[PDB]
Amino acid sequence: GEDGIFLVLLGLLMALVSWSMDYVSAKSLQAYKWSYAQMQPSLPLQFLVWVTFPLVLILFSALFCHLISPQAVGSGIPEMKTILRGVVLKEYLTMKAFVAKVVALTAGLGSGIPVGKEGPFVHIASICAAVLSKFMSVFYYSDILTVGCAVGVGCCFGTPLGGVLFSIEVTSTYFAVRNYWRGFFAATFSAFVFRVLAVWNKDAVTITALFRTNFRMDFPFDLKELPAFAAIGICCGLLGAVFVYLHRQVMLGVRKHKALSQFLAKHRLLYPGIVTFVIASFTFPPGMGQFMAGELMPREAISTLFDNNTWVKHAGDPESLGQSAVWIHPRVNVVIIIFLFFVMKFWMSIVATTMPIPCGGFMPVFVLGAAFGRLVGEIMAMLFPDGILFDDIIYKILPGGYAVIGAAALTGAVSHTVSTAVICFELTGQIAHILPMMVAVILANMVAQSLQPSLYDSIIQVKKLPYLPWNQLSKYTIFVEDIMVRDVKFVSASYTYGELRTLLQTTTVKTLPLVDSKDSMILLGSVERSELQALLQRHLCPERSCCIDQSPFQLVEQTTLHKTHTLFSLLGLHLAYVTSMGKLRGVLALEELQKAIEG
Amino acid sequence: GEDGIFLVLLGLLMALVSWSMDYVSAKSLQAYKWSYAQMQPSLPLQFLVWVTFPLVLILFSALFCHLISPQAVGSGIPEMKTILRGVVLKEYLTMKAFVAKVVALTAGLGSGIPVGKEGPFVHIASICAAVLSKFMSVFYYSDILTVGCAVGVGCCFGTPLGGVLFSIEVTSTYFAVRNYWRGFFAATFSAFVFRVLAVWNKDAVTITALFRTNFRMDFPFDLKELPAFAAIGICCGLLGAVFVYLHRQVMLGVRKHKALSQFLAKHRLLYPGIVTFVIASFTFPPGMGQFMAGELMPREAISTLFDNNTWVKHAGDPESLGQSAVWIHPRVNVVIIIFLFFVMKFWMSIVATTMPIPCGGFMPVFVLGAAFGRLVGEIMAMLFPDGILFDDIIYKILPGGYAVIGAAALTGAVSHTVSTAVICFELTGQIAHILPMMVAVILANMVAQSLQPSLYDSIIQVKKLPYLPWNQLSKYTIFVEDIMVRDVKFVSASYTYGELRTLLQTTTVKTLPLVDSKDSMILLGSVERSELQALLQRHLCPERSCCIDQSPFQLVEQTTLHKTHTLFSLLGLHLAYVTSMGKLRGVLALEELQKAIEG
Repeated sequence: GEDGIFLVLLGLLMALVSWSMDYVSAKSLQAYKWSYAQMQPSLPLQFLVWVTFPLVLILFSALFCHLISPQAVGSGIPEMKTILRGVVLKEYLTMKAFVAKVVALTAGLGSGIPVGKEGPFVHIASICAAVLSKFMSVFYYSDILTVGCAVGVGCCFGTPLGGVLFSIEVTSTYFAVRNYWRGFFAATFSAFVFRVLAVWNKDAVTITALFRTNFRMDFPFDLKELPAFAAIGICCGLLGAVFVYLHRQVMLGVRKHKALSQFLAKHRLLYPGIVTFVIASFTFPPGMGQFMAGELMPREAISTLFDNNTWVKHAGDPESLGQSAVWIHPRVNVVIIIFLFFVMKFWMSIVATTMPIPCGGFMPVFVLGAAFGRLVGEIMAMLFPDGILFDDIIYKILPGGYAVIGAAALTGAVSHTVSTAVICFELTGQIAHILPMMVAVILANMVAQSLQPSLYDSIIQVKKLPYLPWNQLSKYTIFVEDIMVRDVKFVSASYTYGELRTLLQTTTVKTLPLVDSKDSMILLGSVERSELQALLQRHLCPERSCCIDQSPFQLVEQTTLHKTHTLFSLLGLHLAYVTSMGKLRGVLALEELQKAIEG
Repeated sequence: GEDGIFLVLLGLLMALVSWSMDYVSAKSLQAYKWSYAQMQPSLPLQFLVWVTFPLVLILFSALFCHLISPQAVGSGIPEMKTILRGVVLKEYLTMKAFVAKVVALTAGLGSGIPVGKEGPFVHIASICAAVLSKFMSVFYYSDILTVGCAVGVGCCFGTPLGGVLFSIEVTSTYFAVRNYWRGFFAATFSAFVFRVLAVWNKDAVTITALFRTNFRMDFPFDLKELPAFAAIGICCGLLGAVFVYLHRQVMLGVRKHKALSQFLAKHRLLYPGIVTFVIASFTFPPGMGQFMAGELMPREAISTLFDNNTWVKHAGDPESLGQSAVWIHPRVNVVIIIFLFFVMKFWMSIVATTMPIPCGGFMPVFVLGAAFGRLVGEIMAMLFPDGILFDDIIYKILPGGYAVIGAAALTGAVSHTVSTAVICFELTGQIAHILPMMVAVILANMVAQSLQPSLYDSIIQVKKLPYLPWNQLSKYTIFVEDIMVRDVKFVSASYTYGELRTLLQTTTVKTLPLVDSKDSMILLGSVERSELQALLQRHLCPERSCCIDQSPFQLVEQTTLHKTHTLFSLLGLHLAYVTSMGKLRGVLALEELQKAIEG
């Protein structure tokens, strides 16, 4: 209702910020290609501009990473999915980092270097959620986190129900359907504003999603190449697994040597730009885009992969097609150039997300999946040139559907979900290939689940962040006896005047255990300290409402750590007062469960 | 994995049963229309066959409702959403009722009377889930219920992600994402088999969903009729609310009078068939389908409503169109016939779901929504005959999109969800109108949420079933003091030989509280009775492993009933041992919370 009105201002602001950032990104990008073309074709000088614009934007982005942001480097979803699991970092929710991130992420987005988008966008979306929650409802924690995640991804791509599925499907154990309704209304209004604002200020005609991919939708697949879809499940998951593995292969290489550690403490600025430099050394179009089509910034690149005609048959013609004219070298077969494009983007993207940058883990993987898909689609077009017959209509296959289903499959495989297929068909604009892409997505997901861990789980493992995982293993003897803390603070109601002044002057924490007597030791309830301070001081001044809430839990003192973890998971709660016979004996905290489950 | 293999046999069987039932339904239906046409046009005799086939099939269905099924009359989802909230009815999960229902539901489906499909299909899906869970994993309760719900609706309509959203979005408070993954894999394989089996035995070409609705997808909406979409939100929700209200207006009329109660105990068979009779009295095409198009069985009827051309402009021509030729009376404007169709199906469908029949609450409502949508689409086509201009292309509007978005909207409004829009676009086959249908669905949902209760909540209210609801009301003084049961059974470990033989001969229940001493009164844990029986008897025979699990909960004796309800909700648990100082004092059961929250 009126919390819906809170949500509708949230989505309005979030869509204004997203349109702003990709608008300025696209304008900087067209200015880049524009001046690059229009100065002169000078093979020293076009090389000079091809180097000197992307490295200076990435240096600018990394400067904003360094100076203003003390902790927001490498931002994304896994730290906040650890936050909603409990490990709170309020200083990491600073508004000041917010503006410090986003424009650098615009510099990240405006670069021709492959970056993701969604991750730090989800982070700033949860930032705006928390700040507006501070600003409204004065004029529930993981609820605002969850809704911020939903609004962030649905405001990236205009994909509401993919937004809410990408919000639920990993970042929880249980989930309240209230927040489902909240985030679904939020995500649909954020998606709605993002597209109509386009048709307002700029040209957009009507409301296409982003990428109208005009397929024939008349005898689409058929069911003869369908086991080929089986291959594009399993193989993608295979290679996708390797991707995550190789990311660990460089993150350990990030922090294995004292030599580069010493030189990075010596000079932090040196590391990103230079390898940006060297991948630009393989990107320059009359250098290597003769074999790479290096004049493909990724958005229009993947729009060119969704071309609804066979490029091998159009390798037979010299026709000026659309942007797919970049996909012709006049001597080299185009399967080779697609293969080289795929493998070279593949090893560049891990290096791209390696550097100390706010990096989303979705977009270049999505590009790689589209690459592999149109690869196998074009070779199946070469494999069956004949097509089939139908009533006065010869129907040959077309590789655009293969491209979009593989671009679902492989990033779903890396990301360990199925909600990626949802935003995949929602950005493709037609839902012909819906059940085969769901099949292939789940095939790749179970292969990936079998082989290698998640992307973000490997990220928090390597970054060594406090987080409770589990792998369904309850062995013989795990008991909470080396763990509980026997330091107990205590308040009684039958404590009088001097004792209560002493409690003011000796204690500091936010809420306090109330018992009957310290000799009885039995925990009874809990009272906020500051309300007691209020009652004492605002009775002291006029000189010259006591409600008792109950402790919802109690820990039987031989509980196995799996079941203890399960208890805090299903309660969604932090701490444990460990008693026998009510008499308080120990205290178990969250970080000690992590230190326990180290083994 | 191999529980996935459990799931894949489940979905294979479920899709075989669904294809079987609608195959036989369609064959009986085409035989009905076939013999009806081909005997002769005799206005007494065609009236005779028009009566005598539907009432005899409905009598047959009601006979199967009566004799074999003792409790499965009026089956659907709200009893099982009460079961997964706790109120178990194992006798209502009888396999014998299963075959006793489905063929009568086939008789329900094969009738020309408007029935739903999904509800009892969900019920038999959860039946097959439970039975296969008994059969596999010898060769977790609400998990199998939830997955059965998902498989049931996704096996109805071939709509997997709509299946899992319709499984979650009402039938829970919290939800495990494990079951999300389970049911998503299950739902996609059930949807997958349903369509490929079509292309195997019968003709199907390739894999369309059901209803390819060929729209132009080129300048689709535009954003000038978009506030008209606002109307088709709110108005539908308005009228949809009235629908649920009028259902109560007849269900009380079901059980208000002792006269019809006496005559129904006198003769139960009389009630359904005769009103079937009288709505057939308004269905006969040269009687009233001259103004109704009564020769429209509902599936091809709604396919005819998704006609991508303006029937008012084709009221200008005498052209033999497709089945839409039934939409012409040569003297009466077709807006009038659509209006009369809508209002007459509207008051017939509540009477149709009234009778003691397994009735789904989705399909005729979906028909009514499509009716209202094409109504307003045709009058907007009459309102703007000109259309707009674009580059050498004059584009006029078309009412098929209005029909499909209203057919989302109104049944989403009745059903109190948003997942209905998902299965709506997934059966339409194109996703042009995706964000406006989401907007209109949520508009109608908040109007319906504002005005009138849910369909199924009104159903369980009137049928007076034990179920804990809540309406966010925690007043001044609600306390658990008139409620707890002070009858306590007790077991000690230091009880010896004669006492343990006495415990065998005096007690009966499945698991038992273990304490230290009955004088101490403190609850310590719980042990299964039958394992103790096993240890005693299978030690007694060789004459001539004692594990202690802990009680996870304890009730502070002044807990408010809202927070008690909240405790059992978030635990998902049944009972409460109510102690002070560990010493057991009372027992609180589930039905007493319902008897409490009566006020």
